[PDB]
Amino acid sequence: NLSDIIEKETGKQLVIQESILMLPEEVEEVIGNKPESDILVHTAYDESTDENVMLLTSDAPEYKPWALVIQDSNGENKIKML
Amino acid sequence: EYILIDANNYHFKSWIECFPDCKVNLKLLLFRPEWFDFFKYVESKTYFPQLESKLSSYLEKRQRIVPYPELLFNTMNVLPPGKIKVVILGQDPYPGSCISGVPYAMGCSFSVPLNCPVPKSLANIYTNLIKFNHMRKAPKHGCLASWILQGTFMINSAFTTVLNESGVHARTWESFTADLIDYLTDNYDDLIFVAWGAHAHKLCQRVDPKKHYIITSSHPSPFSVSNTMTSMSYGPNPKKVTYPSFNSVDHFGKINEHLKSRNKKPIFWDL
Repeated sequence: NLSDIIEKETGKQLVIQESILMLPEEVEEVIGNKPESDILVHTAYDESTDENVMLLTSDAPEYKPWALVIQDSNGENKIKML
Repeated sequence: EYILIDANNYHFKSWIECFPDCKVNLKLLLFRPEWFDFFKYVESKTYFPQLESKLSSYLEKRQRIVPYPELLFNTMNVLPPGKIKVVILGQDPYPGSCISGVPYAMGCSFSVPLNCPVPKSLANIYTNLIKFNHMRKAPKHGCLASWILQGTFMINSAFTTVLNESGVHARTWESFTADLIDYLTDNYDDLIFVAWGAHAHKLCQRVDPKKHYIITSSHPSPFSVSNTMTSMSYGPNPKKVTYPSFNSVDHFGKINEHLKSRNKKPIFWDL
């Protein structure tokens, strides 16, 4: 379902290359708002706009979405909560 | 042969192809003999039959497990625990694949077979190598066999995941990986462990800072290559300590200088 959220939210047809389970305090420094769980960060890439797309969900098996971060070349990233 | 993999020439037995009965064995998958002493060890343990049982139950279900078995325990099957130098830990294997059906997962961390896309963690690694004069042109591929051979022990803290699903087999492979790391830190000596991210850090608390050298930073994922990582210390008396960001550390330029400072044939990284 993860590949589909990103399309609904951005129109980008993309697949998950990799993912990392990070910790709440470790997210709060990047997003500004602290999650209520571990956060799987799922990573994908768009060579059309050359930018990193990355979905922040709860940990397995629930995969409850939490946020969406879209980061350009220079490395600043737009944050949309979900 | 098993590490120099070309996805265009990718002809490996599947799980069910290598385990026609649902019952899964692990003695088969482990080739290099210099591991049996550990391996036989973990057979004496209790989680081990339950582990093969969980794996079987996944094939009973019937999951599309990756990496394929003949590449599971790969780094082990090509690094004898004696001619090892660096231990780099991956959290969870590459879950994706290719339209060809080849999994990114080649049974080791951060490495993908040839003619296969280079994920951005590995690309940010290449960026680092270039930044610190260890490489001129970032390669077109992500086959890290030339690193494994020279003694870089790259493994995933969870050896299996189900295809396209991420972080599914943690509490299954924890008991295996912890014993592996304990075996390494206890029996062997002057290894170099590299902590990329919080999870590998958690796993490097199990290590003996009197014996081994530990590089520590944030993770090469684009979410973190530029972010510090605040966690704890290594020693018995912990303090709240902030470790630097992946792009601010000479990860590979510390390994070689330490190995030379212990009179050890260094690691040629470039490709």
